[PDB]
Amino acid sequence: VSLSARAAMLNNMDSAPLSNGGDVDLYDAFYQRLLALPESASSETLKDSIYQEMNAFKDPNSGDSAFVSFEQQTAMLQNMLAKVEPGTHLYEALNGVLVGSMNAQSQMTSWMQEIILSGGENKEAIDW
Repeated sequence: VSLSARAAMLNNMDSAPLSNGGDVDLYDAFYQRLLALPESASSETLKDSIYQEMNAFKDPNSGDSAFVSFEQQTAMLQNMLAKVEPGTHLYEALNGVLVGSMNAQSQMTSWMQEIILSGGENKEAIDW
């Protein structure tokens, strides 16, 4: 019932996997979610369909939504407007959701404590 040595080793651990790589994929896919429907030139239905797709794409790279709240929103919207043709109602719907989404985000309560300081800058005596 005796025994002796043999080859018994294949150890390996040099692996370095990853899963990120789809910022392109978000924009182009989303941008195609715009272009699926704007031919109708609808005023309200277009902006609210935009709001839906903006809220529901749900970004692969992170998860929470296609955009963050402000920084990503403002770049995504500025980028969205840079890509579309000014002439279309689509351009106007992106502007309208940018404006409405920004007004919701704005937190003007905090700013009201500073807007109250204003009143004018007339050269009545300073004469700059």
